[PDB]
Amino acid sequence: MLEQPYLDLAKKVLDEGHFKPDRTHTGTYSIFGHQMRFDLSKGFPLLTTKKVPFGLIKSELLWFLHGDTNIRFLLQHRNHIWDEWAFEKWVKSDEYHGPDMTDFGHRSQKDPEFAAVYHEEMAKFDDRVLHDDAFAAKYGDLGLVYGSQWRAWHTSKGDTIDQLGDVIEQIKTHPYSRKLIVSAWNPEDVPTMALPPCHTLYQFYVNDGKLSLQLYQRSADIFLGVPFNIASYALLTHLVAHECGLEVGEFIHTFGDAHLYVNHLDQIKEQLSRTPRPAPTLQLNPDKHDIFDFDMKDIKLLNYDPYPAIKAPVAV
Amino acid sequence: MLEQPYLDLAKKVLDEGHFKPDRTHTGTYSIFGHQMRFDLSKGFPLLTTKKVPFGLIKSELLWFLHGDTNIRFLLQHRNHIWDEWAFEKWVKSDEYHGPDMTDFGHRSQKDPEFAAVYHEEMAKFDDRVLHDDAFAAKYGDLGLVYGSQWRAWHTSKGDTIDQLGDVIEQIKTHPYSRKLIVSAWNPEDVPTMALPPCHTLYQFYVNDGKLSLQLYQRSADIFLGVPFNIASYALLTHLVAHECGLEVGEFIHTFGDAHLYVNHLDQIKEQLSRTPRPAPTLQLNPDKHDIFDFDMKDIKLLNYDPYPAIKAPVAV
Repeated sequence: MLEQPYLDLAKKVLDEGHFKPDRTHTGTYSIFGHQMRFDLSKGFPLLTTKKVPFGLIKSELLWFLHGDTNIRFLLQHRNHIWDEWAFEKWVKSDEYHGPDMTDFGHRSQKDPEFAAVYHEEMAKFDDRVLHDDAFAAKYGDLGLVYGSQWRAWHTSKGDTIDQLGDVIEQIKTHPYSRKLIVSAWNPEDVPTMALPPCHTLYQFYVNDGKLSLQLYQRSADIFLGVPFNIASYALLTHLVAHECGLEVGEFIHTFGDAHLYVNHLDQIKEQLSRTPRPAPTLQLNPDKHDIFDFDMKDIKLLNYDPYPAIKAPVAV
Repeated sequence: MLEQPYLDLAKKVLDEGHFKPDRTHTGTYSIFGHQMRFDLSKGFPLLTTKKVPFGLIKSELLWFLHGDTNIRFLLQHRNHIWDEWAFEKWVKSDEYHGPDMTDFGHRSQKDPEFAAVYHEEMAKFDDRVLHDDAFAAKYGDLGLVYGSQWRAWHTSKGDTIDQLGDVIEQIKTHPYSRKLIVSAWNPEDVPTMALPPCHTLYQFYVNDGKLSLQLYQRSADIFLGVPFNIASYALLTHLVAHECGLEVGEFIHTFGDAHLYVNHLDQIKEQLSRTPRPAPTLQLNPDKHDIFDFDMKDIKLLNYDPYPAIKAPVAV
């Protein structure tokens, strides 16, 4: 089955993982250096042994493809994955006067009535960005995040580079280039970013009228993140192949520090009892090829029939 | 045996390689996405089934560690690996008046008396850089090459970043960082560089008082380059571990487009008939730890006993 490499990664970390100190409290078992590939001709690698919400990844990747960096687009899609990063910077403003918060989430793990009030403040935040323009502009924009990295790399000479746009054109004119890379890792920016890119850089490859892509990930949460991570870069592949009137091939996922938090052990043991079901199939609007001008309904997932979702504390 | 992964890579490319068009004339058999690791506690991975000149890699890596980008240091060490890159730019000067050359090497493959005269011009070049200061300065400096990438990344704000210096300090203060990366791939610079870095970026990892490093290589010549590539990043590991008073672990070598030119088939078939010998051992000056102020004699290779070198046309 298509998703086995994931199940194999989970097993592997559970046996060969060494205990490691995490910037959290919740320890991890980790490994370093690992590679797993997914023959995309055999189906779309969306975990079947666990329910993973495509809509969220579908919207986030369009957020990326649009060169977008503002939370409004995601909130305008019920995607709250990036809410904490932007919110954070907001509760660190003079405009902010309400109840204090010091590194929440973690501080919401030992959940008191506080977390609920925090829920009202996120509510109050999101809505602000959602209906007021100027607000959305100062706290809604995250800036140096994947959307700007991929398509708005900032030069020293003041301009802005469209890595992804250039490489897609490159694939089209010189499909046999070993220089088809787009990095999200900017040295000048990495030292002061709350979250330096987990997905450091990727490479395309045209084998036989077939596109393939390898992703190099510096850190990874086996349980929580990888399931999303796989679908995201397998989808990118599909979109680039689409625009490039090219067939699809293989998706290689390379890792630096792949880890599984201790507080996810029972959760991953269980998801491992399940046997995989046949994997879903993707569809992209045939009458549309500009993956940048792409919209939500142009991407359709078929036959996704997964086992229930596993509830686990979000990495701590 | 320690070097088997290499022999396995060679076999693999020879069976699973697909024919591909190369920016040359000499076609290649390639593969995409591959990982091989070398337990450095088991010996230094310098190919034994083929004689590979350590001195050259030893000097080149110090050239890198010194933040150096001038050919003089290498010529001052009989290292002529970077000679064509700098020479090239020289025969494209108004100061240059001698015999014409249009993409030599290749143009020297169909070798006429010309190649010999070309030999006299390289001679004439090298010596210029070797004894005259101002010359060395305009054509001897290559600029955007590994030495400046690793330790002199140029910001938009006009300054310069020492990636390697910062990460070594980082390893020392926070050895469990998943952010221990040094990239050599600068988007702003990649589109006009004759040779964008083949070694795109690397990551360190402290497991158990043990340093490990993974290298992500976008393109690779199985026969010619990888043998050098392995020793270089296995040595870096040893040097960083050294300064960091840390033990050594594993060296992972990840590849994007690993290929073997057609004109190396008989050469690699043959090197494959040989069985590996016990691998050599490294030694670094104990009474010295500043891997940046390191000198040639501070690195000693022991018990290197290889089979003869295999003569093969340099990638075309």
